[PDB]
Amino acid sequence: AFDAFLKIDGIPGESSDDKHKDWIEIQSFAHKHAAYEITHFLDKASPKIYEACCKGQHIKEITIELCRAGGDKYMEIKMEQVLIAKVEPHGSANDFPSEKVSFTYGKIKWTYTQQAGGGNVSSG
Amino acid sequence: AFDAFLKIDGIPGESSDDKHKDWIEIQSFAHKLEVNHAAYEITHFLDKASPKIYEACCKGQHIKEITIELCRAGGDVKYMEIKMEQVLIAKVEPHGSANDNGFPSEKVSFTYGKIKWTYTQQKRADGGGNVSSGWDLTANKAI
Amino acid sequence: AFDAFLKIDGIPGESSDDKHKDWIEIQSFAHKLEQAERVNHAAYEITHFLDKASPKIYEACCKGQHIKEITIELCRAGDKVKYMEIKMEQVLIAKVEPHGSANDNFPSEKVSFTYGKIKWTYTQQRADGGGNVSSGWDLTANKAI
Amino acid sequence: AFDAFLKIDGIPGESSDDKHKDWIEIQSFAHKLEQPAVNHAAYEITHFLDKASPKIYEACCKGQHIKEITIELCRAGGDKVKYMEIKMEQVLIAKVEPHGSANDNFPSEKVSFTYGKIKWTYTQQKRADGGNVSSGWDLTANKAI
Amino acid sequence: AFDAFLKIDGIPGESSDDKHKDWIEIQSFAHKLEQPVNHAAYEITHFLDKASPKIYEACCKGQHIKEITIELCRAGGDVKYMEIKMEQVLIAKVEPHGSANDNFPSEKVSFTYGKIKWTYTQQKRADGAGGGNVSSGWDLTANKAI
Amino acid sequence: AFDAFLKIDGIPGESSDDKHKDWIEIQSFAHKLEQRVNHAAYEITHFLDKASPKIYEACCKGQHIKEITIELCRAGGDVKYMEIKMEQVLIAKVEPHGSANDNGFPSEKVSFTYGKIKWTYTQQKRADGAGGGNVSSGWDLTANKAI
Repeated sequence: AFDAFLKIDGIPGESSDDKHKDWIEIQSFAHKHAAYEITHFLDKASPKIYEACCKGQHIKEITIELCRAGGDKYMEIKMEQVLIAKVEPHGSANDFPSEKVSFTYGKIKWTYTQQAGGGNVSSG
Repeated sequence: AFDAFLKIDGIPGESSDDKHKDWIEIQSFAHKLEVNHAAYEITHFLDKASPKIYEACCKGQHIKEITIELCRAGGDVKYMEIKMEQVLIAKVEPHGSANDNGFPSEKVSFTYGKIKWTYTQQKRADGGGNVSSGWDLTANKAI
Repeated sequence: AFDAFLKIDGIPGESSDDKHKDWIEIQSFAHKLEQAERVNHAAYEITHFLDKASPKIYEACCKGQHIKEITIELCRAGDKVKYMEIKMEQVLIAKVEPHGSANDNFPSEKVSFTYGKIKWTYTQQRADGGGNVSSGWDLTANKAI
Repeated sequence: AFDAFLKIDGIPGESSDDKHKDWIEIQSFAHKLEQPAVNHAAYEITHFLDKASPKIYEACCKGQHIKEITIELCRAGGDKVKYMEIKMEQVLIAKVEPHGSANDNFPSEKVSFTYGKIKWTYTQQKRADGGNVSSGWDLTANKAI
Repeated sequence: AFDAFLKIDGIPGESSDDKHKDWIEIQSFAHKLEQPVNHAAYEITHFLDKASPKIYEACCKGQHIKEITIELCRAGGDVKYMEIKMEQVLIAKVEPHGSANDNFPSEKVSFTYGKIKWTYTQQKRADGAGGGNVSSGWDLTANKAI
Repeated sequence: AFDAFLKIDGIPGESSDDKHKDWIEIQSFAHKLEQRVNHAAYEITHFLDKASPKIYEACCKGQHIKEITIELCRAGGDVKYMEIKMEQVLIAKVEPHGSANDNGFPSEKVSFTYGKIKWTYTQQKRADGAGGGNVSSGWDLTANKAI
């Protein structure tokens, strides 16, 4: 299972999942110290994502979670003092069109939940 | 993919779609922002608009506004409208190859001055609304 | 999977097409028109199999032979459904690059064309319309045709 | 693929191998030895985000001097048969870099190690028809081991 | 694909083709010429063969070679369709490449010239062999035609 | 895919081949003689083997090595047809690389800075013996002239 979810504070989403309502569904996540990028389909959050990026709106917090279908969370990435740096909508054949949005920050926190036989291992 | 259509104010197309007669049929679109805004790139199979599109770029014709509409399948189900104003055809790159095994296409880029986005939601098995935003790139302060 | 054709004023080819007499059959084409200083018109790249025209095309580039006129046509496979005619004047072969590989099923060359005048002519064909929508540019005179 | 494992003394890992309990799993490595005009590069590995991940992010951002790190490349052959042993002393975790591409199934990262001493303990097989040829280099004194 | 063969003035090959004894068989060629006349290096790829060691020498030794000719053949007959004759030759760069996955290893060698001549032969049709020998040429030395 | 082998004088290998015992089996070779010729280096890639650890010493050692000879083989016997003897060599750059995904048995890319070289082809006849003799050539870049 992949089951990844992103909550952007300012912008609400369109996911209707069990653990993450009005979140945004993310089909790709990537990192680098520089920026954190994701890919998602064109949906509810996209127009308000552009505003923040162009506004260079100091954005407080963004969080990502990676759960599994079995017992519908194994990883949590938390980043503050965020700023959407760049978003790009593509679309050609097969694809639903998608866009890759990239976030910059001055602080970060990451949290793996190892099975608990390991409890919660975190970093920042 | 989807089912997308484009209206250039100055330059009409030749599609026979119902909701969009003589719009331009578009098979690829791409954009990127930062603000270091870029250009909305659209690709269309060589249509009747091509000759005038070429000249409009060369004439630097200020196109007042263009509208791109992406609709879903099982209907046209419009779900996003990109209305860009103060536009200008910047780079038109017509291409065509035998290995393409498709129609001679052509990518046209557009330097805009104002932009708008409009996500139309669906329902809730019974939902949602028209979430929007825009920039005034000519006064780098939102709408 | 298309049907494309090119004619060079001084250099003929070996097409067997009835309407295209002995023109040059092209297997790929490309162009780019960028941009308040001016507009960035690029070269018309045309790939075609090494043919009877190849030797003369080579010399023309090296000599800097200023050709008068060249034309491109695009037809569909009911055949002869011409849909696009590209005519350029005050032309000059800038670059020509032959290649081969003993793998791809025939060795071909790609010829680039710099011109001084251009003309596009789309023709549309269902109820038994559009005619010939057309355009050009006089880029020696920085004004349109 | 292979069966590779890594031990840093200060920070423990979470692997379950028979031969390597609570180690670090390494999915790629890379190193380079260049003789210009001698010059030593720095050691790369990949491992998943796990229990061991945070204590390096300290040594990266903090710069923690560590005693010894060791890599064991093992063959399959049922019981893992270690065929290469890399031992490095006077270590310092250099730049830490996390990457993840959402089609290699959870985030990953590339850690680079600097050292003052290296070791290579190659172990060969012989079936029924084997050897421990090794070497080392202490770059603190730029000499052999 | 195609069936191409290259004979340079001196170094012979190990090819056993009927039409070209001890020639060089070539699997790929490439050339470019651009009026700013800027010419480029004629390039070929061929396997490592009888010619191979004497090729590496003329490059470092700088040995001036009078003439090289290449012929391009279709399959089903080696009806020829192109003759490249180039005079005043010299090996510029040679690169023997060989891998396991990527085949028989090969070497891509690069040529400069002072004169060049092209000779296309048209397929015998019912109208005739046609252009027979359509040609053109250029003496880079005299920066003029041939 | 060929049958390639390398003889390093100092560092032994682990080939199980009958013609080249405890040699270096080679998976890829590369070279580039340009032109005032701009000579390069001989690159070859192979699996990590019994040669691997003593290769790192020879690189770091600045270790001047006298001779390496490498062979290329056909089938119909394991029949050598190219002998490349590089003289006054030196391991300039060696890069062990592992990746798992496409790295079954990791490999290393070792480059060799030679001072002299000697190519030696051996054409094989399709009759009694190996007609073709031993066409050969060579060069010495220390004194920047031929062999």
